[PDB]
Amino acid sequence: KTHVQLSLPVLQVRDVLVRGFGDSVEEVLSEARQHLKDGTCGLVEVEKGVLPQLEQPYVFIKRSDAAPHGHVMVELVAELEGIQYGRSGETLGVLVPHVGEIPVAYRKVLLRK
Repeated sequence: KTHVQLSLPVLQVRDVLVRGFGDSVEEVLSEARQHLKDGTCGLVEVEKGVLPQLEQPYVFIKRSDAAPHGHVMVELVAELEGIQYGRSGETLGVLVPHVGEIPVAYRKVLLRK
């Protein structure tokens, strides 16, 4: 399927144990997509002071359209030293590995895969 319905656990930035997916734009997009498939991906909501507490390159989910079955359609955009790889809509949050942190909420998304 071109899209997959996922429910992403929303993590508090100070709980996150593994603060990024790797060391290059290509690796972090690769790893984010693998963790999304494996159900091992969390979402951190972006506010003042969040991104400097996480590791670049960043992987964002961004709204790709204006929401089947309650799931917002999203795609992946990476960012390294202020340059984004991809073009999409409003940020829903920054993706991180999930290694058993307790979430505060779930974000239902339809991920363009």
